[PDB]
Amino acid sequence: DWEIEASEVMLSTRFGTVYKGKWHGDVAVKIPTPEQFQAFRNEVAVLRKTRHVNILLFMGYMTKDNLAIVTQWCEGSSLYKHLHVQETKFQMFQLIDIARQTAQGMDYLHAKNIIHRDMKSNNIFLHEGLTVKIGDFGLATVKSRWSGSQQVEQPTGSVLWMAPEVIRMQDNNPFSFQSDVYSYGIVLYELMTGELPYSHINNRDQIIFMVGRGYASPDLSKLYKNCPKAMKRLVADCVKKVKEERPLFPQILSSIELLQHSLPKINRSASEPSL
Amino acid sequence: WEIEASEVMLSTRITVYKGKWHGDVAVKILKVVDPTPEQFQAFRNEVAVLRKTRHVNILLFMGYMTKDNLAIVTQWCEGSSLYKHLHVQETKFQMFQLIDIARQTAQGMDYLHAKNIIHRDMKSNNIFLHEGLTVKIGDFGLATVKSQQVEQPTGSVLWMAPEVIRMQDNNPFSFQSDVYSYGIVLYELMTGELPYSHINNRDQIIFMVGRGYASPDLSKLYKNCPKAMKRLVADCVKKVKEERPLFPQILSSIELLQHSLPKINRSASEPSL
Amino acid sequence: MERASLIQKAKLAEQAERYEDMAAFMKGAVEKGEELSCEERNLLSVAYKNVVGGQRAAWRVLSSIEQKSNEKGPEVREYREKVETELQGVCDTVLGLLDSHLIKEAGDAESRVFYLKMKGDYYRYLAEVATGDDKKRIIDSARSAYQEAMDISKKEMPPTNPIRLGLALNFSVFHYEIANSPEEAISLAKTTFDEAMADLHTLSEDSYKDSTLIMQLLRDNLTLWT
Amino acid sequence: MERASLIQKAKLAEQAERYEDMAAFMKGAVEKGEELSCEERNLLSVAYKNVVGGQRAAWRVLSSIEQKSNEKGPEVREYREKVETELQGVCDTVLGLLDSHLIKEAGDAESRVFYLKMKGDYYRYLAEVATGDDKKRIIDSARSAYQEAMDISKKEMPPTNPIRLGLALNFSVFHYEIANSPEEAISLAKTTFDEAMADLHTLSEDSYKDSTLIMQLLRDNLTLWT
Amino acid sequence: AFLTQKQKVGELKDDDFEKISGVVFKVSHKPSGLVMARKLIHLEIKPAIRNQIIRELQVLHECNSPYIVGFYGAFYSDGEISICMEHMDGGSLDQVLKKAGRIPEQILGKVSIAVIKGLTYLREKHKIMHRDVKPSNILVNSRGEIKLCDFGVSGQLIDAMANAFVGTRSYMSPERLQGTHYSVQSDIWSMGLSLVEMAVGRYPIMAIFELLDYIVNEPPPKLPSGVFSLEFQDFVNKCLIKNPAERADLKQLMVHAFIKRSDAEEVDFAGWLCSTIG
Amino acid sequence: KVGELKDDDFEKISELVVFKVSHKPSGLVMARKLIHLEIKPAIRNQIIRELQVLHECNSPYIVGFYGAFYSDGEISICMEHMDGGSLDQVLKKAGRIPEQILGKVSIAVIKGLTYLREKHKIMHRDVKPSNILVNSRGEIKLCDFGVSGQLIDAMANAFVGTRSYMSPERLQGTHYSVQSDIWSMGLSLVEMAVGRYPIMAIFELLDYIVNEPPPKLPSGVFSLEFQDFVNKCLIKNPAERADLKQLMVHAFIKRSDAEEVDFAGWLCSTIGLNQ
Ligand SMILES: CNS(=O)(=O)Nc1nccc(Cc2c(C)c3ccc(Oc4ncccc4F)cc3oc2=O)c1F
Ligand SMILES: CNS(=O)(=O)Nc1nccc(Cc2c(C)c3ccc(Oc4ncccc4F)cc3oc2=O)c1F
Repeated sequence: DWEIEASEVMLSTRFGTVYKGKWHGDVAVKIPTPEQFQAFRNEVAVLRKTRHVNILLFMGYMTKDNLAIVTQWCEGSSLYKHLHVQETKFQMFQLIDIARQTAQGMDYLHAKNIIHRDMKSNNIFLHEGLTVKIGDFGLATVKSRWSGSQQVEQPTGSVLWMAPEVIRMQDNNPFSFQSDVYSYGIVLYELMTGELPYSHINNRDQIIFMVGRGYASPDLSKLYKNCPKAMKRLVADCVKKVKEERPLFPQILSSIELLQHSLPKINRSASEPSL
Repeated sequence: WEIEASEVMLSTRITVYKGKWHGDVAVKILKVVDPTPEQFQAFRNEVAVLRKTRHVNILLFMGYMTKDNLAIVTQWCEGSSLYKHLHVQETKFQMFQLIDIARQTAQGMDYLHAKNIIHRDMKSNNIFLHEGLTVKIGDFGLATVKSQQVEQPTGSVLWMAPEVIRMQDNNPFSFQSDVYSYGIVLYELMTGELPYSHINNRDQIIFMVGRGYASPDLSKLYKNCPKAMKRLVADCVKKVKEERPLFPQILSSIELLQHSLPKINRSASEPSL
Repeated sequence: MERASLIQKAKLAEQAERYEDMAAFMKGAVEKGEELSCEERNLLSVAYKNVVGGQRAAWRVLSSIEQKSNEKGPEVREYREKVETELQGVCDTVLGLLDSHLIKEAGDAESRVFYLKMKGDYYRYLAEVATGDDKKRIIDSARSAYQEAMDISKKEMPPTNPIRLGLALNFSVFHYEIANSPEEAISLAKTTFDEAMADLHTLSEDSYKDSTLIMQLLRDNLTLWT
Repeated sequence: MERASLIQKAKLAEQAERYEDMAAFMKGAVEKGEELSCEERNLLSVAYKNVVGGQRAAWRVLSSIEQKSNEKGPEVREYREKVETELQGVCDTVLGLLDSHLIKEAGDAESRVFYLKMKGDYYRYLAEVATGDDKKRIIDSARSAYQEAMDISKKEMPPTNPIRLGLALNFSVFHYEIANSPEEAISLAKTTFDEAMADLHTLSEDSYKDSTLIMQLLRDNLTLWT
Repeated sequence: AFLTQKQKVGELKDDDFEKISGVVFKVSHKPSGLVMARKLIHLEIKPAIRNQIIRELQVLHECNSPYIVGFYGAFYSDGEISICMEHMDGGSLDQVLKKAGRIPEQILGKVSIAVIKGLTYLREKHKIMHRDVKPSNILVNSRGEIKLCDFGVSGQLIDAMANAFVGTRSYMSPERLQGTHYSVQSDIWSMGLSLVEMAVGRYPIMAIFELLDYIVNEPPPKLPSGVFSLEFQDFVNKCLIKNPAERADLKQLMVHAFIKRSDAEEVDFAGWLCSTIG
Repeated sequence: KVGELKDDDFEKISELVVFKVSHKPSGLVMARKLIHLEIKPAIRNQIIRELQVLHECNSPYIVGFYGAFYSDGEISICMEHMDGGSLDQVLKKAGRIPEQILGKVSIAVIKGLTYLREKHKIMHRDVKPSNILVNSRGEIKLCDFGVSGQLIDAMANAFVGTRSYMSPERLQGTHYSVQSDIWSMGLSLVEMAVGRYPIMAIFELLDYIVNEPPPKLPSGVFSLEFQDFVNKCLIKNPAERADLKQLMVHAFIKRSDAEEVDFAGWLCSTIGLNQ
């Protein structure tokens, strides 16, 4: 929970490669100017209010010597690693279960008034191969009545995954529910197709201008025909260029659970079992 | 952690309600028509201790219910308790599963004692095997934080300490009572039957463990795994308080026996691809 | 060689997964000419269904390779008809044993149901590889044999009989795959499931468990095609 | 049949799990007489390994049944001797192919050690199913095979290659199982593990992973024997 | 007349009873217009053991006596066993104790005669022991009948239920508490404590373990001599011999002069109970 | 003379992410450019195979290539050590630049670019002020050009890159050629000529590039030949933009060729070193 830990943890070497620790079991660690102190305070504050299974568990923060956080050591790899490095074949029910779990977790986050702003396939950790984890709240925020007064800062990430109004910066705060909705939709896209969007362009600011003016959308033709049409139209209307047309999370979860109840099953036709 | 009543609905009954709130949950609800203030006190102690619990090996908690009937909403475990598997389902676990279960519950209780909390009533009904691989510790209705006359124990007399059977000290609960209950648990899973099954009188057991005649018999434990478990289960069930060891030592013994334990019955060679 | 000795050798090689050997031993044991008991019928059905399933998976793999190659050498197709001739020979010997003594010595109506169910199934496995006029004559034979199978099963078995449910699901798969009657398969499966749900209260706990292991597959298949 | 056609048929078979079929196919391909490539050598090793491992598992089950029955019918002994003759025949066939042309045409020391490993391993299996003075002559042949292979490997070839690592592992396995030499087996296993751990720092990532996949097994069986 | 109403009541399932009022509640069969009860005991045991339990408790149909309560049946439903039970309008004697406070001596003699007759019936027909004689197992009606209930008919059910309720009051015999041989003398002992406890209203001497220690290592309490008759004190002290060898058995209790005097007395228990209710 | 390259042969000396190392079988100072990348191992093997082509590029005005490898999950390209450094720190420590040095580096960039076109038919695509390198010997050489198309497809996701110099005809997906590179060359020249951008977010920058004409230098600070040179280099339409044959015969480039400037003396006076 709160409080300062001590030297009981282990140190390996004085974006690196490994930061794994050992304290009441295996754990995971991250990592003198005040700009780090502000973001550290915000991430400590936002992980104080995270109590759900789909999100990484936070238990401690330590301040002396270097600045660091500790969370549990997940077993497995990121969804980016599973999809673009290993290319492990996931069956249909597993994929839609992953989508349901991620949507449920982000619905809990938005219901408890948390805006993550930076959800990524590199950030979604598939623990053990069954349950997905949501983490890396270093730039997550809590909106309020005075949140529009401050001017939001630059993301400096990968340009594939922010909303057109985010990269247009036409207002003080482009970040809202619908930005994370569009991010979850493009997560659904890369989960379905299996590749990153706009593969036919090898330039970044091309993508920036090209979806900045609304001149392109990710191709829905690459979606498979065996996919249900309901989540196809869900992906279609959740990536709309208009902010108002993007639906909120509760009806997304309702549609996903209706699709779950109306799912088909594994392939072949099931003959008589050898009893 | 305040929650409104309407967004949480009951679906099926298990006391315990299988509810839905951002997914399936477990609802421990107190049905008292005329709530009395010491129930409010115990509810407040439960909430206060459960707010401070953050670990992977424990049963995770989200929020509480105040209006209408009093309730506690926690996560829904998949599977069943260890009592059903060991005494009702009789599932043939293998020995590395038993060692991993012991290590996991040892880690959970070691962290829980590092928070300086006494659970006071742990047994096989309060350990949940999530997905058949991970353990979870719950039912903190009788736990307390160290900081008056103790309230009288109410659970089954098998797992509780001989000293609290002897009710001689004002507050007999300590680390070593948890250690001895843990020792009863390790007596339980590694043979699969409850202690003193040949005796079917409750107060006979109470008196015999109070006077010191009673002792769990290690005869029915198998000899296939080496004698490390034998000395461990002998040491952790000892009657005197001071000779029962502390949890870093039992952890260290667990991984020391895990470093020298093979999973192969024969000689394997070139794996055919 | 003795009939009971062949039976215990078959049980031994069932425990040692040597299914073609234990199939040969019960082939001799049924060639002795005596009627079969329930567990012997179970052993026969399990052995031949495992053998046909193994060569059927091989045939499916070879057929997939051939159809992706038909978008280089005739090795793939000629090996496919080699495995197909192996399967045709195996099914021919099994059906020969059936029409030689089994279907005529099945004095018990339960044994007649079992034998007609298996023999319609073996016609179905032949129709899985047939192409021409062989297809239509084999599917007509399976149609007939299944029809009197359900007739006698409905006239003298309880509705929640597991073999009755199993022949129902084999017949629904028959319509989906080879008879091309999806609405009739769905209708048969839903009527059998719902009337089984009406009659589920008449069984003991183990018979109900054996029925659950069939209704779960039936529900899965109905959600699969509907 | 054409040689590369037989290789492609063997690839079709290993993705169609027809192990006796691939064995006969490359038996024809090796009776062609030409020297083989590394991938063909790997395919033959794993395929006859699958075959003789299946017969070995069947023989172990039958030996357990016979030793439980020898505390009432010679059927168990007859079936055990029948599958023993089957294993002796297939091992003699593999050894005959080897001493016919493979060990003579093995020019490079890699395939030399590989074929020595093969014929020593089939000596090991023949000795596992053998008993008597025949068994001691067979283990003498297996000895000579293993020391020749490891002499060649140690003279010309670095420790971290998987064929040498598996040869040393099979050396210790043969000592512990047949010669009853646990001290020698443990000594060779730990010495090979230390040499491999010393020499692994000059390898690529995939080669390092392929080595550690069986360094895990070496650490495991050293743990098992200690 | 209890058997002829049983013949009018056939198979009994979960749905056709309605809740009215271990735990004990009350049902009533709507067509027959009869008032029954049911006993709900929760266990966590294997289904084969459950079938053993139900086959062991089917024997209770043969237990028919004017001093033993009636048996209806039992069935397993909703993860629990429900034992169909004849309703007793007057309730157990602890509620009567809380209603009144003290019991007249003639009532004590009548209920002592009843429990002695019940123990002799159980030993002469089923040759078993009650093992839980206590005021909660004594039931009375407005008709004036006194019958026993809640005895160990199934030893496997004893093994099952032995891991359950704590026990605030103890009515235990020291000889089986020590672990020695037990007989009807244990039931006579527990009858002695139960009778004196419901005669004076409380235990004259706290945690359960020290009560067990007091039962083991201290002499049992005795009534003052100047309150009641000396024959009553002699009777209860004959009931209260610690060593069961000299503790009197059923025949010496039956031939005791107190029992003969109380049987010679004519007491209107039904009228007194109706006056207590109103 | 340098053989196969391994990580044990390199010892860290300093940082230029670019490091400075040395090769202990050779003893020469070595430039160590490291970049993080995540793809399947077969793809990076293909990348290594197609960057083996880097051996044959040899010119006085291109930085020499020595080898490459893949180690510790990190793709490693090696660079010849370039002691004078890039022009970014040169303009940082010098503020502005003389026009004569601009003519010299114009000579350098056109000669290197024509060499690349006539010997490999491969353009640069990243002519940046940071990518132009100078030394104490006065050699101005190119680097980091677009040789391996799969490598552009690899890192195309992230560049940090708050400022861009990419041509308008490359925005709308139209045909792209060397006109883009010489346009970016004109931007680089005017940028270090004034020392700033003499006119803030990335989308507004690219919006100004696409929809507004490029600015014009004041006449009183530069010669008319330089102004006509940059005006021919800043033509928006690539067809009207003058190609290489026009820029090799311009009056300004002939005046720069006829000039004799001690640029090596100027740079060694700027860095303040005694060789
Ligand atoms: C300090 N106690 S102890 O340790 O000695 N244990 C035990 N002693 C004695 C008994 C038992 C269990 C028992 C119980 C609980 C029981 C209850 C009701 C019942 O229904 C009827 N009862 C009488 C007449 C008609 C009926 F329909 C049958 C029962 O049968 C039983 O067997 C014990 F566990
Ligand atoms: C808005 N433009 S864009 O979006 O198209 N991005 C890109 N454009 C073009 C290219 C690239 C990547 C690139 C990089 C950075 C690169 C680096 C070093 C290298 O080795 C040597 N180089 C020169 C001399 C000696 C060498 F050893 C080859 C390289 O080759 C490359 O291709 C881009 F990312």
